[PDB]
Order: sequence, then structure tokens, then C-alpha cells
Amino acid sequence: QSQLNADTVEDAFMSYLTSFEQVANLKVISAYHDNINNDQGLTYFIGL
Amino acid sequence: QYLLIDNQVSAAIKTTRIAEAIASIQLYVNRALENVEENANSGVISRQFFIDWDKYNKRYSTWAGVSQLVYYPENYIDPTMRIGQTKMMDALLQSVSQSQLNADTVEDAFMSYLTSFEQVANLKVISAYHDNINNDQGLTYFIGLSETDAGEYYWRSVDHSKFNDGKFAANAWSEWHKIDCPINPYKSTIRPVIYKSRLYLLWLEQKEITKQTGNSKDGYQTETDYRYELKLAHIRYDGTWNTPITFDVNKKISELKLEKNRAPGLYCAGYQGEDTLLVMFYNQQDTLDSYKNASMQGLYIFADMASKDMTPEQSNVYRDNSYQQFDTNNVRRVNNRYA
Amino acid sequence: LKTQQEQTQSQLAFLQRKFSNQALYNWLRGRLAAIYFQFYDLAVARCLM
Amino acid sequence: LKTQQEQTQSQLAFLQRKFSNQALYNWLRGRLAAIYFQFYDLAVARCLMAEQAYRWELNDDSARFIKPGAWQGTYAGLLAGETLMLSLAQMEDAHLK
Amino acid sequence: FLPFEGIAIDQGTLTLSFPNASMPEKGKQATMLKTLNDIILHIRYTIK
Amino acid sequence: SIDVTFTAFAEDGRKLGYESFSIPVTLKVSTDNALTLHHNENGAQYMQWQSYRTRLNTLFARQLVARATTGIDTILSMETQNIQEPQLGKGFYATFVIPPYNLSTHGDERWFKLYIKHVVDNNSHIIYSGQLTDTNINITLFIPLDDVPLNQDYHAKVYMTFKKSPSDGTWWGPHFVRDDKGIVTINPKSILTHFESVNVLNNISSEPMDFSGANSLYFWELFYYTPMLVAQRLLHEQNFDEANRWLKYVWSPSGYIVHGQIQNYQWNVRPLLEDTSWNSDPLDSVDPDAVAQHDPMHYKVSTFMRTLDLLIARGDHAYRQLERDTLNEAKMWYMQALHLLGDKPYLPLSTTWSDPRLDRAADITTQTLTDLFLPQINEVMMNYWQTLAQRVYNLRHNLSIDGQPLYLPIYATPADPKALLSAAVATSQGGGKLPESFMSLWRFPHMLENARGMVSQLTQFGSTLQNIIERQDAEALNALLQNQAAELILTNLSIQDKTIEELDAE
Amino acid sequence: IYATPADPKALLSAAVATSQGGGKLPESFMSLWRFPHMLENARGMVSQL
Amino acid sequence: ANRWLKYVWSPSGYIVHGQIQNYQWNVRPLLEDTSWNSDPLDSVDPDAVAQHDPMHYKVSTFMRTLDLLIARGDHAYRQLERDTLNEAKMWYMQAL
Amino acid sequence: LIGYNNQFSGRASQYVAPGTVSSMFSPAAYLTELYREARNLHASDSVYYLDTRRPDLK
Repeated sequence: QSQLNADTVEDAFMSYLTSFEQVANLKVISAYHDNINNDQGLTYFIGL
Repeated sequence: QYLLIDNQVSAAIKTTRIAEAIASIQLYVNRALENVEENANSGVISRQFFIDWDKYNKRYSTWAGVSQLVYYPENYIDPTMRIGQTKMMDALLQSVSQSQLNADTVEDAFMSYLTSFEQVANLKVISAYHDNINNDQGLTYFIGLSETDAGEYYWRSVDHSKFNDGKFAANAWSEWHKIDCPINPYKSTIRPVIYKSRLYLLWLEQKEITKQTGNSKDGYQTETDYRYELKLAHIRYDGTWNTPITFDVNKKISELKLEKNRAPGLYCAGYQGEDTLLVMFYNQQDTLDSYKNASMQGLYIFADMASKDMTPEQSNVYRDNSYQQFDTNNVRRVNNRYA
Repeated sequence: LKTQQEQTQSQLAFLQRKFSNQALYNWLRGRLAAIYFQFYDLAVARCLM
Repeated sequence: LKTQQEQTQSQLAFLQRKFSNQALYNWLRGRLAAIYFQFYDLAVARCLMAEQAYRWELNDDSARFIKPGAWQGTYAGLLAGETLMLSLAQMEDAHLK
Repeated sequence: FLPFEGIAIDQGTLTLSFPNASMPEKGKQATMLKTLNDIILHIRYTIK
Repeated sequence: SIDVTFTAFAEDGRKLGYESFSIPVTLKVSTDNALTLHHNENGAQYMQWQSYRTRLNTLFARQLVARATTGIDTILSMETQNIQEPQLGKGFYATFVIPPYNLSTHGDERWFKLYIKHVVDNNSHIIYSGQLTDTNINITLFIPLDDVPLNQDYHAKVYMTFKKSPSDGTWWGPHFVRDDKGIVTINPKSILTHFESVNVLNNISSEPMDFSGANSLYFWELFYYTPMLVAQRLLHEQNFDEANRWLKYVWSPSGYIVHGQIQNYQWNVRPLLEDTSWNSDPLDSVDPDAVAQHDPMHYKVSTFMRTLDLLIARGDHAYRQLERDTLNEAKMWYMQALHLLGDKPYLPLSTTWSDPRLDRAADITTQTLTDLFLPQINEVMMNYWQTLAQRVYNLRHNLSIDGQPLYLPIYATPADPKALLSAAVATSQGGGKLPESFMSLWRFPHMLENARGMVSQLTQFGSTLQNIIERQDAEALNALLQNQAAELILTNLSIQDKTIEELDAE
Repeated sequence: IYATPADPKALLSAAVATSQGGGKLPESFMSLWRFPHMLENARGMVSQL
Repeated sequence: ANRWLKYVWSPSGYIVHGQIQNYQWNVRPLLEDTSWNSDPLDSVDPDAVAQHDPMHYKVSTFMRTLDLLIARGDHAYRQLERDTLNEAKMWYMQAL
Repeated sequence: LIGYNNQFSGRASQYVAPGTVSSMFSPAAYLTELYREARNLHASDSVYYLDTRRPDLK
């Protein structure tokens, strides 16, 4: 939105981090693994 | 690179003795400026000649162009194309440009120009800082204050490269720039500093705070204990100021015990490099000779807004090397960089 | 009534501090009017050419 | 009065739930502002390329028409376009004369 | 813009390079050059 | 120093020997002086750092504003520029008159310098510099004094050097002593040999508006750049007469009339009137306006050239009408330009060069020529004679402005009255101003389309402006309505209080 | 061997353009196109702006 | 661009709290692990490969630093004045 | 008075051709300026001292 400089990024970083903080420490409740074997595919998690 | 001459060039290339001299030296300068060479003399690197290296001085063609430009400037100067046009000139021009150009149009434009001027025509200059280590080069930054407020601080700077026979070029000076930070310094202690190549302000202010209750029963505290907070803020590239960082300097101020109506002298200068700020406090004296072997407190502020106390073994070094920059009663000194 | 007074002041403060305030329009008018006039002179000259 | 209270809350819920709400405009403004600024830099670059062509055709390397002040950080950069349009016109007019 | 357009008529140098000219190297243009009596440039320029 | 000891041992533990080195480490700090800020009793603020004191504020901004309400001629008058400011600190003003250039003394080179010594140290400082002219150079300097003098015979010394006699001998310059009540006199032991005259301006505690102070930039825009800017635009618009009138605010050959009196000066901007000599030691800058506004002679010359450009342009305008009568008019304009230029100066070239070694060549100035290198001619200025000579030559040889032969009739064909009338009618409308209708290379339909595109863009700005204005007024109204609501509520609060009091009465 | 001195007038206009607010002026790239082509392109770009 | 690269890699080191540091890489995971991963990740995503083996960013950072030096040299080269060709030369020597 | 050689005159008093080393805008002038500014960039006992690297320039 503006000139690229140090303060422009500092403001952007503060927003980045507050968005991060909100989901930075959710409690993981449960998960499921899509594949047959544990070495491949994806594990899905639900947290709160 | 060491001899500043190329020993691998083909014999097909022609040159002159002067032309090679102006090559070996150009490389020498560039290696020093780019810090290829580890320890160039900072008091030389900071000279204006080198400051302008990347715009004019590094090439013959541009050097020659500038040298003619400033030798016979009458051939090039123009009221519409010049360096240092003020924001108030922009205002005159915008008003004039709205209609036909004549005497009446400019008279009204001038009345606006002059009232805009009057508002900052007589600010009290409070304090200043020189961003070089030599007093003939670089810029001095000033902080001024409107007679109408405790707020309304403005900054200004002057370019000393434009200083010559006892006087400054008119456009050596910047305009006053309004500070939107709600600064409420104690005893006008505020001092500008250039740090991280940015303009920072630092000041002390007292936080008036105490226990509301006296003996925790029927009784009260009088007014306040005074906590001394050191605030530090800087200019954004937006032209606006950011929110100040607060530091606790109470033990330092109390050690250098002052009377009730006093502020510690606030000595502040940037270390020439490493983005390290030198902040010192002292009990302001009547004469500079009293700083010889004086007790002083201080701290280092790093680019990471954190600080370390100065050990007295070092604060004594800065004291000895930087005195005659310290204020005394009846004078105010412009500080400068410490190298 | 005191509440209404406070609300009146917050509406006023809002107007003063909203982006599209009087200052914006004063500024836009000043700058645009200068452009419009200058553009007009250029337009006239081309019409005349 | 309780009925009026409920109706007032209904209107607030309406304003929050209607599509063209504050969230929409906050989003549209953020996105458009990013576009507008980026578009501005591209516009300046083309204006400057036209300026460079001008200088090459008319052998005059000193002329400048595009000023750095078209984009104000304040006032959200409004009228930067109009400012550039005038300077392009001045350049064109100079070319003809 | 045309190639070379805008160059002052009295400044700089033109080079005409003929690749593969050397005869000992059996360059393709090595024989062409031996039939070339002259080189003619036709220069269009304007006065302004 | 770092203590470095080299030592070695045998396989059986026997010592083989040692050597001890010491590596010195030297720390330097540029322990310069500090610039000092002052706020005096008279309201003046200044920065002092050597013998030099720089003014930081103005105390008469209110007067400027008030004068401007009376018109352009009051704000731009000489009297306006004579509004005085208080002196910065202890010191005095003195007038120095520098004698005319001659070759018995001041021989070989025209530069001279004035130095001030014994003010804050026993070192000297440059106070003034310039080149000698063929007349008396009359300058006023403020001579600062330290509260405690370095010498008891005098509070300060000022002396002059000029290649010849750059000696700074005792008593060679005036020695100034501050007597009781602040009266400064010249100590009679000193002599004036290098000066035509020196006058201490006792009882002068102020000086006219300082164009070298911190706010000088506004004064330069107000008195010099603005009127030059205005004249430039008027000339581009071909308002040659108006451009002339505006240039006259800065420079009027033949002088000015002030309060009905005939004045003895041409330059109407105080620093251009003053600073009549060239600065002999130019500012080392990259900014041509730092150099100009340091040495005002540069503006005097650019002003001079703008006047010539105007005269030439009037000439060319007439020349190009290609009527014998207008060629004759052009001729007088070129003659007026030549008159104003006067004779082309003779500028000899020197061939003297010492072929110095670079180390010696690196001869600098700090705080057989003095300046090892010499200047060039300045063809831009010399070209004014070259240009006029060609234009006049062409007229005298029946050539066009670009040197083409032309065959104009002796008597011009009468202008067609129908066109003269439509021009007269267009002009006499009120206002009526329109720019010259320049003829382009383009055919009507091309230009028509360009003009149409230009106008539709204008109509877009027009509607944009209208919308801004209507929106601007709407904003003002909403603010008005809230400000009014704020007043009525106060009255209602007072009414409610009376109601409460009534109930207490109940 | 020795470069032609740069034209001081061009150096000044560059210096003013550079120093007179921000100074962020993109490289003035020279394209293969003549002025009227680039002008039309720039004009279209600005009206979009 | 030069200054910004130094937030990641600054050959010649850093000063921290006035102290002279003993490292060039300012990103902890690049500073740690100087050994190439002998078990390269069997993926299709080059960023999963990098990071996992941080040596890849150290190299790309190195390449960007060179690209900057070369570009400075190229910029100067193209001005076609002896002064700028000499400048270009030092930039290439610095890259070498 | 009237004329360029009456007002504004007397500056310098000697001129040179644009093609000579004696010109203040000559490369000799440029070298002189570079040398006087660059010669003190390093300590006199530094290996990078200009006159140590190149004893002939001076």
C-alpha cells in the first residue's frame, strides 16, 4: 500500500504477529491420519 | 586491488598518466567507502566530499559538470527549479496557479505565505545536536518550541557544508517541522540525536505518582514521588513520529543528587557507529573545569531497544574525551557524535 | 441530557476525525482547482492551435 | 420502550449482517488501496518512459515534467492520477510547441 | 525508433564486424571479403 | 600497548628462548569545540561557535504580515527590507571601506581577505572576503566580542591580506577597544594602511533584516525568487510588458522613485545592492543556490541575463513577423540589448603553468597564483554578444533569423481589416486574454481530435471539482448542525436544573 | 580517455527532482517507442489511475 | 537492498550490544547446521527441501548477495564511461 | 554603471582554454581534489595508506 521501507514493514509485522498470537497456542484435541501407513499422507488435527 | 592498478589488461588499451592516477585513486576511495578496507578514518569518510561521492564526485564527467554548475550558477539557476523550495512556496504556487497571474493574485498568495511564516518565525530554540564529529561539516539538528504551548515542538536542521566566510547559505537551513508526539519534558531537558541515521528525540519527564494514603489509616501522601522516565521516539518515513520507548533512569538521577528545581544535564550523543547511543547524566556545573574528574552516570542504548549501564570505568572515558560539550550554567551546548 | 451531550460530542469528534472530513475536502478542492485551471489553459491553447 | 430497545438492536443486527457492512468497506479499502498504490508506481514509470522518449526526440536532457509530489502519503494518495494527467498534458503541449 | 537513431552525426565510432572472416580458420566470409571492393553506408540524418 | 611474548621449548622441557613485542594502540577523539546556543535579553537568538554568531529567529514577522495587507508594493519595498533586528550579542558594527584596486599595492591579484583575531582565541578567522574592484568597497561587519578580552590593549583585531603584504603584523589592521558604556574606539597604536577608512558605528544596536540568518530562506523567496518567477511565467505567456514590470521589482536600470524622491540605486533587493564585489573564496558546494545566496553577485548576474533575455525575446518576436517595419523594431531591441551588455570584455588567456607535483598541488584553504588552477571563459555569457552580433548582422544583410535570404517588399501589404477587427473584438470582451495561437505542423482534423480529447478531459475534471465542492459544503453543514446541537443541549441542561430546583421548592 | 563533462543543467534538474520531496523516481528507462506512442500509453495508464 | 540482506547474512559479522560477534549468519537455523544433509528429502517442494536442510538457504542467500554485487557492476558497466567501467571492475572483483 | 564589464567585472582576471591542465575543471584539477581528500583516509602506518601503496602518486 505504500513505500517499501523499514517502518512500513514494522507496522506490517505487528499485525502479522497479533494474528499469529491468536492461534499460536491452541489446545490440540484430536487428530486423524488419512493414509494406511504412518510415514505417508496427512494427519488432520482439531484444536481449540 | 592493493596497488590500485590492473596488471592483466591487454596492451591494446591506451591511457594517460593523469587518467590512471584518476582511477587508482577512485578505486582507493571506493574500497574505503564500501568498507572493503577494514579501518578507514571515520573523520575523513564523513567529510562532505565523500558524502557526495555517489552523486557527483566519483566520476570526472559529473564532477566537471558540478564544478561548472557551482562556478557559474547564474547560467543554470531558476526560481522554479532549485533546491530547498519551502512548503510555503508550494502554498504560494498552488494558490497562484488557480487563476490568472497578476499582482492581485500574488498579493493574496503572500498574505497566506506570511501568516504561515509568522507562526514559526520565532520559536525558542531549546537544544541541538551535530551529527558529525567535526564542527565544520554535517548537520546540526535543533528543537524549537512555540511560545504558545508546552507542546508544539518543531525540528530544524542546518547544513554546515554550506557555511563559509562566517555565514550560511540561505538554503543551508531547513524549515521547521512540526512534531506530533505529545512530548511533555521536564525542565526542557529534551535533546535530539541522530541515531541509526534517523532523527530521535530523547527526554526526561517526571511521572508524578505516590501512595494515595499516608499511614494507611487516616492520612495522605502530599503530592507525588517523581519517577524519572526517559522517553525515546523517532521519525517515521511518513514524516510523523512514533510512540516513545520508556527507560527507567531513577537510580542514576538520584545518585547524582540534584536540588528540587533541577534536571540532570542530559548528555547524549551517538557513538559514531554500531547504532549505539551514549546517554549520560550529570549534575550541571557553573564551569567546564568542574567536569574534570566529575562523577557521571550513564547507559548504552542499543538498536535493540534495550540497555546496559555504563560502568564508571567507561563513563569516565567518555567524560574525559567528550567534555566541553557538557552544559554549564548560563550556556547551552550543541552536542556532537562520539568517535 | 448529559448522555445526549456526550453523544453529541462523540458525533462531532467523529466527524472531525473521520478520514473524509472537512480538511480533506478543503485540500482536495485546493489542489484540484489548481489543476483544473492549469489544464484549462492548456486546453484553450490546443483549441486555439 | 422495551419494544423500541428491541427494534434498535434489530437495526444494529441488520447493519452487522447486511452484506454492505463495515467489514466490506474495510476490506475493499485495504485491497483497493494496495492496487491503487501499485498502479500508481506503474503509471509513474510509464509517464517517465514517455518523458524519456521526449528527451531523446528533442535533444534536451534537462527537461522534467513528472514531479515526485503526485502521491501524497496523507489524504490516501487521492488525486495522484489527476496530477499526473496534468503533467503529461504539459509535456505533450511542450512537444507540439 | 530506428537503430542508431538520435546519434550525433559527428560523434562516436561505427564498427562493421564480419564474423568468420579469417582465411586460415576457413571462415565462411573469408572468400566473400576477397570480392568486396568497398563498403558503402547510406546515412539518413536530419537537421534541427 | 599489547604485550606479546614469543616463546619456545624443547622436547625435554628445556626453554629455547623468548622475544617480547609491544604493539602500541593509540586512541584519538576529535575533541573539537562545541557549538553554543544563546538567547539574549533583546530577544535575539543565536548560535555562536567561534567568533561566528548566526541569527536563529526573527522578531518582526508581525510587521511583514501587516505590510502585506497594503499590497505588493509595500511588501516588496526597500523600506520593508530595512526592518531592523537587534544585534546578536556583545559587539559592535563597523564600516570598512576597502580602497580601489591598483598595482602599487594589491598588485598581481584582486583578491583580498579580512580576518578577525583575538575574539575567542588568539587564532584568526575569516570575517569577510572578496575581490577588489576599481572603486571603494563599502561593507559593514558585525564584530562580536567575548565578555573577557584576550588582549588588554584591545578587545579585537581586524586585518587585511591581499597576496601582497599577507603579514598580520602588530598594528597593521585596526585594533578595537571597548570602552566604558560600550563605546568602541580604535586604539591609536594601530594604523589604517590597507583600508581607505574604518568607522565604528557607535550607538547602532540593530541591523536591517538579515538575509544570512536562519529565516533568510523565506526572505529570499519573498524578495527575489517570487518576482523573478512571476516575470518568467509572464514571459512564457508573451506578456512582455508585464514581465518587464515584474523584473523591475528586482532590478531597474535608471533607478527607482521612493516617496517621490529620485534614488541612487538600481538593485532593489538589499543583498544585491550590498555585496557589490565578487566573493574571492567561493562556497564549496554542489548546490548552485547555496553558492548564490552566499555570494549575491550571482543573482545580480542572472537577473541581468533575464533582462537581456526579455529584450532579445521582444526582438525575436518582432523579427519573426517578417515585415520591414518589424525587422526595424527588432533591430532596436537588439541594440538595446547590446547597449545594456556594453562592450564584450577582453578576456586574455594565460599560458603560465608550473607543472607542480600532485602533493604540492594539493594546496588547501582552512580555518604563482593563490589558486593554482584558472577558470574558463563562461561561454554562456559570452554567447550573448555572439548571439546579438549574429542577429544584427543578419538584419544588416537582409537575412532571416536563421540566415535565409528574404525578399520582402519595401512597402508592406495592408493587413486585412476583417481580421484586425475580429482580433480587436476578441480582445475587448473584458478579460479577453488568449495565448498566441501557435501554428503546428498538424492538419486540422488531427488537431481537432487532440483538442477534443483535451477538452473531454477538462470536462471530467470539471465534474470532479463540482462533486468535491458539493461534498465539501455538505461536510460543512453536518459540522454546523452538530455544533448547533451542542448548544441546544446546554440550554436544556440548564432547564432541567431549574426543574430540579422547582421540585426542591415543592 | 577523458569523459565529456556532464551537462550541468541536466545535473541540476536531476538534483532538484531527486531532492524535492521523497526523491523516489523510477529509472527513466528508454524504450524503443517514439514519444507519441508512449504518450498515448501513458495517458491511458493515467486515466485508469 | 544491501542493508536488508544483512539481516540474514553479513559477511564480516555483526555488532551486538557493542560486542563483536563471531558469526555471519543471523538466522539461527542457518547459523546452526553447516553440514549438508546426506538424506535429502524426497519431495517435490524445494522449500520443504530447504529449511529441512538449511544449507540451501545459505547458498541462495549467497547467490542473492552475488546478484546484488553483479548488478551494481552491471549498472556501472552500462554507463560506458571509463570511470564507470573501472567501477564495474571493482564490483566484479568483489564478487570474485 | 551600464554594461557587463562595469558591473560584475573583475572576477579572476586570468583565464584558460578548456583543453589545458591549468583549467580548474581539468582532470588535473579533479585529481588534485581527489588526492587532497583521499590521502588521509588511512593511518600513515597502515598498509592501505595511499602513499604506501602508491609512493609515486605524490
